[PDB]
Amino acid sequence: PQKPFDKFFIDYIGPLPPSQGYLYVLVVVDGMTGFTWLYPTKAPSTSATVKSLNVLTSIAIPRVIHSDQGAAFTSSTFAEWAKERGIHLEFSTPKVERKNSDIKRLLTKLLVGRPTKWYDLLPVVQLALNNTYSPVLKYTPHQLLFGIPFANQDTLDLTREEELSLLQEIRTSLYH
Amino acid sequence: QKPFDKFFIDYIGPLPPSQGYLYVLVVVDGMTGFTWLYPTKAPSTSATVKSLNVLTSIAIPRVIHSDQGAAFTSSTFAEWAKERGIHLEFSTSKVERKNSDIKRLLTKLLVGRPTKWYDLLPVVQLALNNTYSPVLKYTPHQLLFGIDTLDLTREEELSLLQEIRTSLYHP
Repeated sequence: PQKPFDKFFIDYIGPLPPSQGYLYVLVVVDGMTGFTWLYPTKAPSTSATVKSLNVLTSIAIPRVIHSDQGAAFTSSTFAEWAKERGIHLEFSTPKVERKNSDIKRLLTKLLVGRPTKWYDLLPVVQLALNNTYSPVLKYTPHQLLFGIPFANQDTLDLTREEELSLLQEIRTSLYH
Repeated sequence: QKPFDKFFIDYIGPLPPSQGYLYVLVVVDGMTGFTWLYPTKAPSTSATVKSLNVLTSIAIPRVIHSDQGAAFTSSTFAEWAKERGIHLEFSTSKVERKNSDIKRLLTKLLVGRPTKWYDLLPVVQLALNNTYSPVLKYTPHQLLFGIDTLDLTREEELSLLQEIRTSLYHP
């Protein structure tokens, strides 16, 4: 039966307006838990993908990485990286589905009136996604990954007005 | 005490350059002993903030503990911390000696690998967090994620495990 960190779904969102030089978000979604990692990058490149996944796979090495035919994932350099780590690459052909819809939508709404600030608020976006309940499942992505680290479970330890307000804004989009 | 209460941060390096990288930011969780490693090009406030933004996307730590390094005593880092709600404290305990031994072992591991330290960095982290330490009675990974993953076959990977195990278990 499927475990956390068994399978990753990866995608690039962007370009978004420049925000401290960043233009894209590498989205990583765990197959079993629904847990989302957001990595800001300057380009949707193999290079940025490898660096981000080297950080993530310092935790655990996935068996499978699934992605579309983006240039970052179909390169020989990305294929070589995966081969070295023993990871299989899966490519898409015509919980995880609705996860990526929600992120593009959340990041779009986040820009209104503060387009160059999405980079600063990205940690709060990830934090809200992983600590919000999904329709059919009984646990948050975070509960499922960490077993069922916060000093305050309501605010998720956020203290800054715009971040707390952001949490609220995201819960409203996810629950309504 | 819960995980993410207190982080201990520091830089190792400079190390022989590898595709531009020269430094490793070391973040150690006070309660679990879990270590996160991030390669950087400089021991800068900027690299530190980029790495910590990634980590604090998981949970916001109450306290970050560091030395007087330029990265950590800057006003930029003060502003970043105050905005996130994190108390910065600076050095002038079972938890303090554990973190010190992690740094010594890590330095030994990275310095001992002048041409490969960067490429092996994720393996350094995984092997360290998933090795039984007699001081913890668990692996750091178990203490973080809830109380085998080290089935690594490559020559450089077994060499890492062997060296960590020797350091921890030999009298």
